[PDB]
Amino acid sequence: GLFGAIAGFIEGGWTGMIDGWYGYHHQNEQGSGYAADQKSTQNAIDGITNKVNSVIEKMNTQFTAVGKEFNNLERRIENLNKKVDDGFLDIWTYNAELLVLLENERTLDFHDSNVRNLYEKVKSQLKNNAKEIGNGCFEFYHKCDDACMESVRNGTYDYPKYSEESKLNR
Amino acid sequence: GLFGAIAGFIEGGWTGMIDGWYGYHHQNEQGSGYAADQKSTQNAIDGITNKVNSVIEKMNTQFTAVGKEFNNLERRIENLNKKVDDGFLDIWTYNAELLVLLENERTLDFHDSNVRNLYEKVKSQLKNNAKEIGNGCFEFYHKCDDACMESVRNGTYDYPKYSE
Amino acid sequence: GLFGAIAGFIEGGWTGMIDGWYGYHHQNEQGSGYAADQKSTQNAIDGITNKVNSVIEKMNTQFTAVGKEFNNLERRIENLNKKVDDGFLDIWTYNAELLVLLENERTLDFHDSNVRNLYEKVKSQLKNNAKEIGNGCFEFYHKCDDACMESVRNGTYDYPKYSEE
Amino acid sequence: DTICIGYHANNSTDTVDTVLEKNVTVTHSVNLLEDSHNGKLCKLKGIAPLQLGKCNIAGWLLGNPECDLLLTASSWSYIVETSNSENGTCYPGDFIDYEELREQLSSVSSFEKFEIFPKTSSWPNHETTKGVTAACSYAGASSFYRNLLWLTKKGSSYPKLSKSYVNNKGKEVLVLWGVHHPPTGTDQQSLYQNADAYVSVGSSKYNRRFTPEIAARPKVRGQAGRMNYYWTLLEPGDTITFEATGNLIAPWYAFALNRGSGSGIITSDAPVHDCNTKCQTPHGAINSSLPFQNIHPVTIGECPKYVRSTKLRMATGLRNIPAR
Amino acid sequence: DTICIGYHANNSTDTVDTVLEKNVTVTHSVNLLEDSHNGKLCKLKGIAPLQLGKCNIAGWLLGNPECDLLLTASSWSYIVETSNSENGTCYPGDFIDYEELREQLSSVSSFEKFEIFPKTSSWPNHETTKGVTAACSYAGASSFYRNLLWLTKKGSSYPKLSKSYVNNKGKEVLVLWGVHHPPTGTDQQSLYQNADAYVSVGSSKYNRRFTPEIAARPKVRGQAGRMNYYWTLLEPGDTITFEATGNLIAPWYAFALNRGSGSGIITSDAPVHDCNTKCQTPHGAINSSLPFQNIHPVTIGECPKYVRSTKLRMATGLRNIPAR
Amino acid sequence: DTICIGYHANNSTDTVDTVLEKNVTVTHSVNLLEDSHNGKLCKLKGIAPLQLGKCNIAGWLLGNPECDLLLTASSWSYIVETSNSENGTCYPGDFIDYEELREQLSSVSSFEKFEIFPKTSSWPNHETTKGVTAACSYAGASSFYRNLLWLTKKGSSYPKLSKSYVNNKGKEVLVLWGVHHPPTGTDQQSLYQNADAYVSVGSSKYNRRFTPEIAARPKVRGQAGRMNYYWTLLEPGDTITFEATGNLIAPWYAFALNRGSGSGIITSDAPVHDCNTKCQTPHGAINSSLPFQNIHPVTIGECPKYVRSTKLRMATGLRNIPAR
Ligand SMILES: *[C@@H]1O[C@H](CO)[C@@H](O[C@@H]2O[C@H](CO)[C@@H](O)[C@H](O)[C@H]2NC(C)=O)[C@H](O)[C@H]1NC(C)=O
Ligand SMILES: *[C@@H]1O[C@H](CO)[C@@H](O[C@@H]2O[C@H](CO)[C@@H](O)[C@H](O)[C@H]2NC(C)=O)[C@H](O)[C@H]1NC(C)=O
Ligand SMILES: *[C@@H]1O[C@H](CO)[C@@H](O[C@@H]2O[C@H](CO)[C@@H](O)[C@H](O)[C@H]2NC(C)=O)[C@H](O)[C@H]1NC(C)=O
Repeated sequence: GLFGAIAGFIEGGWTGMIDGWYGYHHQNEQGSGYAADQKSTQNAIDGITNKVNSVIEKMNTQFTAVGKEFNNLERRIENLNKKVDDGFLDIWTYNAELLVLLENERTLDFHDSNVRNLYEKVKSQLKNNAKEIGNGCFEFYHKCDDACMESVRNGTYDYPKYSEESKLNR
Repeated sequence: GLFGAIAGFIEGGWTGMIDGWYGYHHQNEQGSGYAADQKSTQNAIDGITNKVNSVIEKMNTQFTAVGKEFNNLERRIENLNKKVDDGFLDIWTYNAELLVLLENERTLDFHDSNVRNLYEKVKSQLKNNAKEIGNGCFEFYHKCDDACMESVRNGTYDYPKYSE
Repeated sequence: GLFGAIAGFIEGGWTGMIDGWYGYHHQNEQGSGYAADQKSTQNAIDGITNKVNSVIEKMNTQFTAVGKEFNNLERRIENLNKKVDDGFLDIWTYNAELLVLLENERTLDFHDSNVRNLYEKVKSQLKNNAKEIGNGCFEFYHKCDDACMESVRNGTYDYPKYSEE
Repeated sequence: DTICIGYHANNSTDTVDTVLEKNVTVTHSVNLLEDSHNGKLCKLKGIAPLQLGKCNIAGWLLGNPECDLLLTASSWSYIVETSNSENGTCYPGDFIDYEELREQLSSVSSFEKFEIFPKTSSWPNHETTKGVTAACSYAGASSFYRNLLWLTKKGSSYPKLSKSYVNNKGKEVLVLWGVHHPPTGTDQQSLYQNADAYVSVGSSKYNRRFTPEIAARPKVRGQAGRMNYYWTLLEPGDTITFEATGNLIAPWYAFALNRGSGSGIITSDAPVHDCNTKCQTPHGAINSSLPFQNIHPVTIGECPKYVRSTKLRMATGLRNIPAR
Repeated sequence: DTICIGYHANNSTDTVDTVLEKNVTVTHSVNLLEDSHNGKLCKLKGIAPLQLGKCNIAGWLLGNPECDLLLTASSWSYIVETSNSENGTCYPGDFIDYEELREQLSSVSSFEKFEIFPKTSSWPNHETTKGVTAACSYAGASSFYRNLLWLTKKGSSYPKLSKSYVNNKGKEVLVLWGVHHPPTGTDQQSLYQNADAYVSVGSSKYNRRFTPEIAARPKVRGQAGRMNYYWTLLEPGDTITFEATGNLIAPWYAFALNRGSGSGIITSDAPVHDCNTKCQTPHGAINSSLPFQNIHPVTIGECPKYVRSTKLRMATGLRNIPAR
Repeated sequence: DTICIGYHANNSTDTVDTVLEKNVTVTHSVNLLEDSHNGKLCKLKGIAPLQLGKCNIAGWLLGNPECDLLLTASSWSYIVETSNSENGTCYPGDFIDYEELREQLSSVSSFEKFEIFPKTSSWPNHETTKGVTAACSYAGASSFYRNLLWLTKKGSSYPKLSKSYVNNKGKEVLVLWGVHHPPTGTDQQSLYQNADAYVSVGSSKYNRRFTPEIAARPKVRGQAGRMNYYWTLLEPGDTITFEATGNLIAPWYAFALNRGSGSGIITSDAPVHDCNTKCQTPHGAINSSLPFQNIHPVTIGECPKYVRSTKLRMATGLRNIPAR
């Protein structure tokens, strides 16, 4: 999208990862599987939860609102009263609909940013020790087992450990 | 630039490419020339067109709106009426001008994002087969002809690689 | 961070750099020290200054606004007049607070984008002549002195290269 | 050996709208627009609404014969008129400041009705019987308002009357009355006997004088005569004095008012049901925590902001792309 | 061999504003603010507006001598008053509920003027001639309204007059009239011949009895007396009865009204032309599909929302950098 | 060797709110909400406000005996009523169109008070002394308004009076008067001596006749009679004529008015001080160039837009991360 990650360089999503919004699918000698990223999924939940609450806060509930009557000699006053009701209605409908459209654009771009940022967090951990394929996948040069995989989706990947990579890298 | 592309790492625009908003240049043994990217130019046109139509949608046209008269003993009511008119006018003027400012910022950043994304789609297509100069240019290693150039501005590149 | 620079791949900021918003730290054989980037700090100051002035422009000051009295047979008009005051007040309180919330989001992202762009301007200047560590740092291969440092934070680097790699 | 980075997806067919694109299916979303009501007029804080039925406020407060069910009314959460509330002013005339009275009633939660000027004791020198009309008929016979007393002359004499009431209650007392306007002078004298009558009503803040407006008019419900209806709010401790030499439709029953906020009058043909709510509308009740609703502008209690919108769905998840 | 990614540019000098930066030349943009009108008052749905000229609403409806051009009027799309519309009430006095009457006319699209009480037929025992005043002079000679009839005593006799009208028009009928208040009792006798007179008016919802207030006041247009003007909307099938022993300015011509929405009263010195539009303003007509305009707050038909803005340009293209 | 890119930080503890996150410590920020006032009622453009004290508008303009400090008043930047402004109408009655009068005074910056009808010169055939009452006492003795004159019969004779005033002031002239309404016909005779009296007031655009409404109302400040107060704005060159055979509370002093915009009436218990401002509220004065204030909705001068917000701080710097 606005950040070329979602529906971009990562063409599609995963109906298979049900633990969260963003995550990994690592494939191993031990096997395959999906795993959601808590750290980044929770910050997205905290922010979106906060966005929705902020919107509701600005829109105060409406209290007792009844109509007024007017006699046949108060048409000007009756029309003034109607103009105000219709006026205030035009404005709150406008604001409500318009605020949603705008924040909907923002929210979708918020997720897009989060995927891009997660991808680039991993990419800068691995560097040489893997090659970027395309669909947001990293092909390892040095072989990462279940335990090693967990250090990548954990922010504790160890580069140096891995010039084995420099061997398979050619 | 919010995405550092337009007026950023691509210093200027081309008066020469007149087919669309985003595109390529390409210098070859067969010759030079410009070519606009249909895919990306179209989506921006569909999106911007939609933004404009949505703005116009929220602003409902004003119907018959005349003024009222009041006698000399109706100054309070006349002032209420006037407070209402001036009031709604302050708000709509505010909403109108303010929506445009904000959306204009979004639109310029939208384009900026569209160029940045196009450049990176190519960069990840070529990889070793080209080096990144500046001004979002790609100097080929494997020397590409007009038929190959069209595979790039196509997303169907192909990879045959040496060096370099 | 919407652009992952601030509080992102550059974990923290420098209480030591007091000249501007964005800048460099060099570290050389001749010594360390901070240095703010005029070009990019000014543009941010121009943009933000203009943003704050633009918000204040849309909020016209309030002139004389007193209240009205009504007799005990004018409750409907008194309530009309009160519905109008409370109504407009509801809307302006909404507009003011809501405009700030939104722009505040944009402003933090604006700075973020600035840091991210400044970083990538240097990255494309150096290329081979340095390796990307973390925290937006560049470890030079060709070893650069205070005089060459100033060419980097200046947009004029110029690539006498020879790869110890 | 590899690891891939990606995002969530599901069978969700929820769609939202953005500025650049419409109908964007997303994984998670919340609806902000309540569009479901109850179809029923419910209680509010346990207290039931007062149904006027085929009566309006005028009929209820004056005591129009067709409104005798309402004679019991004492407390309510809000008031309901229907599309058939046309039994009010049965003797033709103007209800002065009637809309203002309806506004007052909107902040009234209950009252105690009481006989202000008892019919059998208050009028020794005037005739209290006989004060009926075909235009207020009931059970096939001529009748009159229950809360009002049409005084006429005791055989050939209408002595000047003077009756006062002190407000010994703890609250406002709503006093109503009327002045009669015959079509001719002949009539003015067959009823009153003074051809130059006046009605004088005064308290500490009210002072008004009414002279009969004799004129030739069409018949309305069989009557060329007319009746204007009046009301005032008598403050605690204050005194109201009625003075007249003819034409006074005297007060019979008054109302001691209890103020309260959060009430009002609505128009609805919805049925009342034994149920409770915190948000009532002419169409039905609303049980929602949503910020908006498109059901009705008219509201009573604690309700979501009304809005014209048909759809207000805000996105929480991301774009949904199953790509099977 | 190279390939470069780039963006579009052109010679466009259009500038938009952003929150961070003003005057940002862009490649494409639309103007949302219509500021171009017609300088002409045009027809609306084929039907031309009604110019009142030097006359205002009061003059047009009463039949002020200076407004004989409007006697023909029957249908219009809206009503125009100018800066020189001062010919309304030629004989000094109060036009009761005048502002409300204007409001009523704002939703009237046409009417059929008719002789409600024919000047020659309706007043056998009274004097229909001789009812003119220097304050309503025309052609240099004393005259009076064309729609009202100033009745006077027929040879030192002014018998009680009674005259009813039944509305069999299927529409509302607007009935205007007046009550005259002489400066001296001497004038009262010489006009009516009864020293103590009265006017009475009564319909199904109207009922009043006017009594001449005889006093000396500053001469206005040479007249120390006053004349008060009254109106009422007589509903279908209803009857209006007039009775008087003097001081009645009788209704001569009345108006059978036709209701319609979208009409109004504006003030404009712009010329009416054989032109047609869907949006009219006091400055001129507007032909536009834009969402906004800064021409005028007052609007008739379908118009863009008014706004104080001087400029509302929304960018569609990208920042324009030719970099030649 | 190395070179690192980074951002600024400091010891700032300023926080702002965003839609995604609250309390985000930033490096730089500006406050947009003014919440500091002066606690004082200052002058506007050098000119001091008019403090009414225990008096209200009615007491000031009529000249209630407890408002003698206000006789001197002539110019003001704005008008102030306090929580103890109850001394106004001392003789019980209605001040007709009082709220409308208040609205008029809101656009008045100054006036020249004058003796429109000199007490000792204007009434040769009427009694100008003796027009006092215990309901308007002062210094333990019965007194009366300073700007009005209570005319009474001169020894069993109350001749028809006629008094005119031509407005040669080039300004509007505010004229106040009253019509007295005794409790009994005996009181009517002892005061006026004509049983059937009348008061008549007329200008170029004003015309009204008053007759005594005699009846007994509850005593207010000891009085069972009522006095109704009236005003009118006499236009330049225009003439007002008073005519009466009793019950006239004649004008004594009137006011030539000077219009001006930006003035008004406020309710405040804050003390006036030798001080100058451009923005005044009932709480106190404001010296700010901020766009918003949450101090008070009522304003006089040039002020920041009022808003319910507690906090409006707009971020200018970036997210603050010292990371020591
Ligand atoms: C109560 O209301 C009913 C219906 O609104 C009145 O009935 C109408 O009376 C008029 C006049 O007699 C008739 O022309 C209509 O045909 C009647 N309509 C119906 C539906 O019956 C009734 O007279 C009112 N009664 C009282 C006492 O107010
Ligand atoms: C029609 O309007 C004109 C303009 O107001 C009237 O002319 C004025 O008449 C008064 C009274 O005689 C004069 O004092 C003014 O000098 C006149 N003004 C102008 C501009 O000429 C005219 O009398 C009105 N005629 C009718 C029948 O209403
Ligand atoms: C001015 O106002 C004061 C207070 O409103 C009046 O004094 C009150 O008068 C009432 C009625 O007589 C008494 O019951 C109260 O006890 C008095 N209160 C106080 C605090 O004195 C005073 O009479 C008024 N004077 C004038 C001339 O209007």
